[PDB]
Amino acid sequence: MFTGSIVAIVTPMDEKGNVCRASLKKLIDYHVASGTSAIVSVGTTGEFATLNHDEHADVVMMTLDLADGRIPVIAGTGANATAEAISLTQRFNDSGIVGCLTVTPYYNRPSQEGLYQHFKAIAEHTDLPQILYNVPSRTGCDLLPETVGRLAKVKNIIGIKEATGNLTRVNQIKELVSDDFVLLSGDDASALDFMQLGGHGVISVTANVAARDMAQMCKLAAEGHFAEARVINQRLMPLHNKLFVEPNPIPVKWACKELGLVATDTLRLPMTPITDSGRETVRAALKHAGLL
Amino acid sequence: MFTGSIVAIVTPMDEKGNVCRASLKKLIDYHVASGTSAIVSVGTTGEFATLNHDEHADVVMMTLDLADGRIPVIAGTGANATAEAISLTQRFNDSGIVGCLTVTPYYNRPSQEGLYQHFKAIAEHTDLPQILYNVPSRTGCDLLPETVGRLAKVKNIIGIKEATGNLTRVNQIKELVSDDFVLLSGDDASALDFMQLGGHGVISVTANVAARDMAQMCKLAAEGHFAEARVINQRLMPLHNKLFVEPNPIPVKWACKELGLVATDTLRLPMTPITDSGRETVRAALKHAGLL
Amino acid sequence: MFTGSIVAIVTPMDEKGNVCRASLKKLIDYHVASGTSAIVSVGTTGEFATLNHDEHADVVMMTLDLADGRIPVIAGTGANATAEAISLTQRFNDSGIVGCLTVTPYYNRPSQEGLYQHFKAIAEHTDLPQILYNVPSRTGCDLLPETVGRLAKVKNIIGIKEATGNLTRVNQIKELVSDDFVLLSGDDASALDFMQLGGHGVISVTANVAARDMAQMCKLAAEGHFAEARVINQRLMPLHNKLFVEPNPIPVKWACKELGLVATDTLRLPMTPITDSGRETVRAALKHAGLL
Amino acid sequence: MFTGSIVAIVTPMDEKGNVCRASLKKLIDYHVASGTSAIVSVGTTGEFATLNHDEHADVVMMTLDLADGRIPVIAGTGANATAEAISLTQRFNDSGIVGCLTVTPYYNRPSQEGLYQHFKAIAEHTDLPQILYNVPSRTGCDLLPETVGRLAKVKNIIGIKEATGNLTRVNQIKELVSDDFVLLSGDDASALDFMQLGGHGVISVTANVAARDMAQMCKLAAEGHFAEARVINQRLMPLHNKLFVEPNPIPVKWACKELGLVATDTLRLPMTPITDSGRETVRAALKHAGLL
Ligand SMILES: [K+]
Ligand SMILES: [K+]
Ligand SMILES: [K+]
Ligand SMILES: [K+]
Ligand SMILES: [K+]
Ligand SMILES: [K+]
Ligand SMILES: [K+]
Ligand SMILES: [K+]
Repeated sequence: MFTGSIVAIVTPMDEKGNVCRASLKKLIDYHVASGTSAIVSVGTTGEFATLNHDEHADVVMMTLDLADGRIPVIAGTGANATAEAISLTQRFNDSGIVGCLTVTPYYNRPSQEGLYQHFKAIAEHTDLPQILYNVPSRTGCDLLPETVGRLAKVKNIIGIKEATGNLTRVNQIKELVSDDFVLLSGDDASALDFMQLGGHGVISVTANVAARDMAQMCKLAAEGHFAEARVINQRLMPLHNKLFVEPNPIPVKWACKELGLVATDTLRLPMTPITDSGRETVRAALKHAGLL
Repeated sequence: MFTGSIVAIVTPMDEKGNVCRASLKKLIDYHVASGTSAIVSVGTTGEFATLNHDEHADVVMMTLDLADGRIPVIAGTGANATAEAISLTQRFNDSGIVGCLTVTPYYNRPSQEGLYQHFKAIAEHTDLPQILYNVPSRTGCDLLPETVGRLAKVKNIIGIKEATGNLTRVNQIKELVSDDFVLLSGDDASALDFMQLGGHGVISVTANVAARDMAQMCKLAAEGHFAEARVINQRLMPLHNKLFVEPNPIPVKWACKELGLVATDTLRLPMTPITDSGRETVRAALKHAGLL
Repeated sequence: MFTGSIVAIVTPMDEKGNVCRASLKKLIDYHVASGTSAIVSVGTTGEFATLNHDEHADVVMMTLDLADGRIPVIAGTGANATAEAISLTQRFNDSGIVGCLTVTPYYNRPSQEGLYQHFKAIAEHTDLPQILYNVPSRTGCDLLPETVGRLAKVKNIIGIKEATGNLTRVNQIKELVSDDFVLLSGDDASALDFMQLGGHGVISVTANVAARDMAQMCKLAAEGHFAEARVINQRLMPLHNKLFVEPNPIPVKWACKELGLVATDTLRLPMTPITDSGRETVRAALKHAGLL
Repeated sequence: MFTGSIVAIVTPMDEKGNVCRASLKKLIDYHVASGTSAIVSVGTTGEFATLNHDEHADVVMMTLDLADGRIPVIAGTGANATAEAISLTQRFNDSGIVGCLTVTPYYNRPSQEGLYQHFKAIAEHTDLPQILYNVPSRTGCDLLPETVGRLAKVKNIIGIKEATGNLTRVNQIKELVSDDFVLLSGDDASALDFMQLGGHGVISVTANVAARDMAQMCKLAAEGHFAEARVINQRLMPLHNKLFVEPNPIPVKWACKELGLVATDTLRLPMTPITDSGRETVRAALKHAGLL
């Protein structure tokens, strides 16, 4: 599944920074019960940056095992070296994942042609559906609509997670791709607007703690019921913003702890513990959403 | 050690994308003959993004072996996970390098507290001198002067490569740190200005192909001869700019090949070969500098 | 009328820079025949910057005389001194204009409270409907949704021309104002998207040369027929962009000349004649729109 | 004439918003006693935006009368219509001012060719020396070094007030103009850096309230005594920043009133009175500078 509310799930950790299977189970069960469409395993919110490839693969496999066929899993598989992205992708071939979420190379700032070659090469070497991921604020590059157009002609490049927050991208991309290419927001605060313009869903941070409301908002949006969806979005908007009051996923992990969904809010350096002021801000946003 | 013209050396490759020892030897000999002060091995221009940690270490070690004590070698040791940066640094402990160039975490956009903890932890696991490296256009994060001041209190944090191109940073940082903290430009086009404001040298892309001119410029700067230095700077300014006409190190590799310094201009994906228009632009800049 | 396609009309000039009544007549007749909703007289596109208040008033009065009740006229009345905006507004009281388009103060960068006091004072001293105008790229300030909310409580502040091109503003403003407050795009390239998100129309540059297609696009949008509207927008998109290839209204005045709607393309300094390359670009966009 | 510490003097007002002659006299006497090099009358800090051309001229003439030959006076003469800038400049021909400070057109965002024609036309209608003024945050346009070079060829275009805060501009401009073209900072916080790179002085906001310190800083800079100058700069740095805590000249007027230099801190809308929090911030900065 690549439409609706898709959660970019936290990778819950014990006090030593290792994956907590009991906490992950509790989250997966929460998502299955709350109508979430799919789980993105080891995306940005899942601390792809600080897991090594072996730990990253373990978390994906654990998520698949725990999901037990009840909800589709999409693995984060991006890298800034095209060889490394190919290598990682191969680890998930025949794993049970339904697709891959593959970020534009970060740090090395490739040209558009470089992005086109990168993603084309990755797609060539798997049969799994690829979802492109553009997030210039993190990577230093910006995958532009014209290049997305070129890449959407590759059979298994099936959609994009567009995280610029620049809503003009929706119809710039739509007009260059086929009707079956999936356009997904990667920016919770602008995601309803993104769907109202023609987007098909959201890969969401907020969904980690407001799964049912996100699932209903996206269904209403898909049906055209934008005023109804906006009521929900209004209750969630402080959370959409304040989950970024300190770097993601610091706030959302604390929120998950506060609700009891995970045992600890531990992250890996260079992510640090939430500040007291951030705890107060996040708490207030949770209460506005009706979650506490 | 850490003053004058420091080259961020290319990692020359064969056609297969692996290090070319004969080319590396030719470059290192060139920098020795030219008066380059030190070599940064596997920085940004050295393709740190696309070498694995083993390959990266092999290049550092080969570069030290070839330098043969004639020219000091600083290793790139950055990582966006603190654990990984500690592991990489540890590879070089007792190696012969004279210090490490450690970039702020990329992609995960840590807070200033996170940057402080990251670099403090790395410094605690080594005796080698650490040069911080701030390059927000690539990383998505900006190590601010206040935090540089905080880190400068750690015994073996001894300088910064400041690649914002924001010259106000020179005296902001200088006022918060001791007189022996080293300020180095990471932006060739502004570097002479940077030294004019108080900085101590440059970690340079341009020095790959204009080593003698860069070293002469920097010597003139250190002696307070800015007008003489500026004549050299004006001859090099088109190269300083046009070596970024396409993403670094695509142009500077091509230029090295054109000058006979390396055997091939091969890079690793997602870096792609220079375009015809790029060749013509860089060619013109080399001509303007008197190098061709 | 404050919904649909509203043209920010050129102020056509003879070779001496004085208003050409014959050309203005021809444009007004064109707009009446083409279904344009209203005319904004002496907006940005009408060279408000370079007419003095007397010439500005003359152009508004001439436009009203020529319109002859067949199409509503809205006057540009903004200023960067609140006294001057009040003064100008008074000149149009009982003129026959239906409302005023009042830009945020430019150059002096007032606070939000300063904008609130400015516009509140202007509204206080007229009975005419006021349309706020936010265009940060020109003015150096940005009238934020929270302040728009406060101002919409003033009886005769009835809407906003939102020219940031930042589409998140539509629903940020909508949720703070009553259902009868008019949200109008001031950015042609994003205007259909702006209407799709809840906007009511556009105050348009493109409409000066594509009046019928703009009028139909906005009607289709108002009816919810966005796919049909987008077909039109696709044919117009090169014009939406290339009418800004050189500073507005340089391109649109040349376009109006080329179509025969005005006798000369003259502007006032510091606007200069269109370049040959700009003529070629604009011509190509006109042909894409089917206008030549 | 055009070196050292030049004050962009406030236009002190009574409670009605009209010039206060007794206050203006007190300020001018202060600048004479302090060693200020020249006074810019009705620049940005002087509320050029909210004075009409008659009122503006009255203030310039009163300032010259009060200066009584003791201190040179430069008039603000900018306008965003070329005709209006020529008319304003003509008011001062044969007045006794020593030159004009002429800002790039604001709001209408002319091209570089337009900027060239604007300033060339203004220069042709006067014998007075012209200082260009670039302040893109306020105007929406950026007079680039190449164009400054082109204009510097006009006999009576003799310098620039560079208020970008982009210190690379100093040597970019200096390389394109003659040795006697004057480079002045328009950004107090970077001005000492600006002089360190080659600039000749500053047109300052801070000098309204720290005149003696500013003049001493600038003298030390001209003599090459940067470290001594920097101690003064460090004492003033909070004022350099916090005089923009609210929009200029709201804080600097308040500060003048607090110091007994002016009778009232009144400004014209859309500038509003300083907030309580602003008073506390500016108070603290004045204390840090040793002025209170
Ligand atoms: K990593
Ligand atoms: K395939
Ligand atoms: K496809
Ligand atoms: K230290
Ligand atoms: K004007
Ligand atoms: K009223
Ligand atoms: K109202
Ligand atoms: K000159």
